[PDB]
Amino acid sequence: PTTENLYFQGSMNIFEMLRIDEGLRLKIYKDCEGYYTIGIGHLLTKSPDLNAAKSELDKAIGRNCNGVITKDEAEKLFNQDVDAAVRGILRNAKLKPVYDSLDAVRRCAAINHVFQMGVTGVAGFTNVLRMLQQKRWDEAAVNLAKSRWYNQCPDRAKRVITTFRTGTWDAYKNL
Ligand SMILES: C#C[C@@H](O)c1ccccc1
Repeated sequence: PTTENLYFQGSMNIFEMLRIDEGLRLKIYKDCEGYYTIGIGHLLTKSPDLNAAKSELDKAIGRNCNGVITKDEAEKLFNQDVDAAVRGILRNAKLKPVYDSLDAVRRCAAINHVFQMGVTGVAGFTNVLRMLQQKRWDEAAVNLAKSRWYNQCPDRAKRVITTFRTGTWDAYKNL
């Protein structure tokens, strides 16, 4: 690894990670599951009604957006969504002990998974959680690859799974 490569881990964090997995869009769009989304993976609603999604957007941003936001607004909403995912893990009696047992990079993958799926969805992955606590990284990754989360939308989930296998940032290199 070159001096520069050893620097790459100092450049990666949860925000850079989810920015790569979710992308950055300033106008309402439908995600791989057809749900209305904006900014950096902010799901607006599961409703098929774009009017509901615009309604949620104006609530979330606090102004009349008509389906469009700024980069700074995207970043603020993203920061809030990351904070909610971390808070959701830390207050949960099932997820917290597993999170605490993980190294820093796998902790980012855990916050990413919760950002994407929500607390109850993730907390239902009983086998994977046990595998992760037991440092069975290959098995955890194979099991995550059986999930509907990954299989319905592999490009958004694949790097998180690789990160659970390896505990490094390699999946985020060389975009
Ligand atoms: C299952 C799983 C992992 O994404 C995870 C592990 C610990 C806390 C939250 C999520």
